[PDB]
Amino acid sequence: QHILKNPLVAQGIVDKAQIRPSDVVLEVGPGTGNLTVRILEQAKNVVAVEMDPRMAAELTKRVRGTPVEKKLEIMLGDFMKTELPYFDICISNTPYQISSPLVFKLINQPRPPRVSILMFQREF
Amino acid sequence: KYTTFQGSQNFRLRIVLATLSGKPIKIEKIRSGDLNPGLKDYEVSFLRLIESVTNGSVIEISYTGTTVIYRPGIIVGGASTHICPSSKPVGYFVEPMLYLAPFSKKKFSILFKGITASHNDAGIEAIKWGLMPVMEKFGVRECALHTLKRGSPPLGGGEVHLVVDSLIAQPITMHEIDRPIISSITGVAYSTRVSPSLVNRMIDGAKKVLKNLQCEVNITADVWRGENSGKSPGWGITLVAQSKQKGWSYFAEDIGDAGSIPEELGEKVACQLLEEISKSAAVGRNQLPLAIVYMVIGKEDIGRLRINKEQIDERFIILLRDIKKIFNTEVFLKPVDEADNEDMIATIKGIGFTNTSKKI
Amino acid sequence: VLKLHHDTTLELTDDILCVRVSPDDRYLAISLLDNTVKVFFLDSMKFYLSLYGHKLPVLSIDISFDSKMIITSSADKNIKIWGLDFGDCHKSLFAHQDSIMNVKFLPQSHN
Repeated sequence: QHILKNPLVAQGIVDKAQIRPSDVVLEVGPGTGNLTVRILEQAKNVVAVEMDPRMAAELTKRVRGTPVEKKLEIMLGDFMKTELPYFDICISNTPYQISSPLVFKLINQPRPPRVSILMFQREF
Repeated sequence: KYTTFQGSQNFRLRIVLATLSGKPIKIEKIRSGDLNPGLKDYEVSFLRLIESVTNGSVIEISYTGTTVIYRPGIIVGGASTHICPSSKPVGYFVEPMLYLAPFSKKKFSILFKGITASHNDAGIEAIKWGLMPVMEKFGVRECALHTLKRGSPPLGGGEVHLVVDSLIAQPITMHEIDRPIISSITGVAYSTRVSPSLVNRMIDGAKKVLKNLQCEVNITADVWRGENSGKSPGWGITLVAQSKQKGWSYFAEDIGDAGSIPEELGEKVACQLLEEISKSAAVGRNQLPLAIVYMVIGKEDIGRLRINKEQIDERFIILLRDIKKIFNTEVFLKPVDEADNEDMIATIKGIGFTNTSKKI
Repeated sequence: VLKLHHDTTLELTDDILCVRVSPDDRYLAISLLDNTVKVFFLDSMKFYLSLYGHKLPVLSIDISFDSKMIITSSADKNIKIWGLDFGDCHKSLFAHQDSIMNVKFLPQSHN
């Protein structure tokens, strides 16, 4: 698990997602919650999908006691095996290896997300 | 005390045009044929607003309340908070400030508290998407209007924050001799203390009426709940057609009634939008007195503006008869050469106007 | 006149529980299987109103003699007193541990 040492980059991904205040955002691979906290301030709901129970516990702790805590839902486990709710937009920061199955899961999701902004490898 | 106007008509307009000119006025016989003759409460409350932004202005009210004397001082401004009385909305108080907004000694950071919408006067959405765009075209760049708390009648409790930072020497000389082509229709639907479903219902009605027109139609769905929503429930929609190339916006608005159908009101305002556009040329009928003034108090030069005869009503002439009694500026009107419509070009030599108050 | 026939039917999507008409003959409230109360205009059935947030279906609906307050008691252990003017509530009220079947009013005042 790696972290984005660039704090002036997450902002550009969030911009390209073109958030509406009514949006439900699916965040897959929230990590330490660097993007999550920013997404919560701009969207109606953030459904964060995380495999690691340690990261999920830390993510709950990071938003704890903040005014936007109640707009976070954390779905724990493998996103591939997750029945995904409705979401308007998606942001991804999950491992590159999943990226391949994950794209076709997003495409085949019943009602497809209007837009998605995903971090992959240079070749993929 | 040298220019005299009769009647309470366009009362906040006549204080503005005396203030920019610096020509003293005396408005007598205000509502003299009434069981409660004289000024109202808010017209007195508005005279407290001009005093707070201008140092040196002398305001005198006779003890019958029908005669108001006003020798204007220079626009100082600064930052202050005005309390708006519950008769008229906060937006109504905001409109006169916009005319004197680019000319103050300091920045206007004026905090308004009160009811934030009504049937007659301008909502917050209408001022932001209608009055502000016109200001930007002239040359008022860093101008804004923030919403802190939104109110609704009859209790209100809402707050807007007028912040104007561009302090320019004159409005630039505008030339708009072309009817702007509408690119997109954008409207904002708001609601306080009520069901989120009603806002969705309002959007459905507006889209159905506008489905025939071929253009991108996006209505922002804004829902307010909690203390920020306001003391009394209510809702409203404001729709804005806009042209990207010339930055020209046309709008129409209304609020919800005591028992109104939200399908009807979403359908009504979109009809009132297209009815406004059908009478329009390069402005709206409610954006035209903001732009007529800015050609007058623009610098010593001919401006041009393509306007339509449907805009020209009884109300439009009383605007041009308040300017001639103050600034003595005839507004020349020439026909256009397009034989399909009755547009006329309003050409004005601007009176040479400056900033008395801005420091160098 | 004494026999019964129908004027109209209302095609809905849920398991209807209580329907009450206003004594002012203006408002017709309807409970559904969802956590929803639909109040209809009497004369032309225009869908005046909808309510949310109850989590369990409404077991009895009241409105006042003068159509000012709605009470929609449901099996979710609480009473949510809706103001009839603007479709908001004035106050929700947790009471009656098990589930609340029937609520009725006094015609004199709001008690």
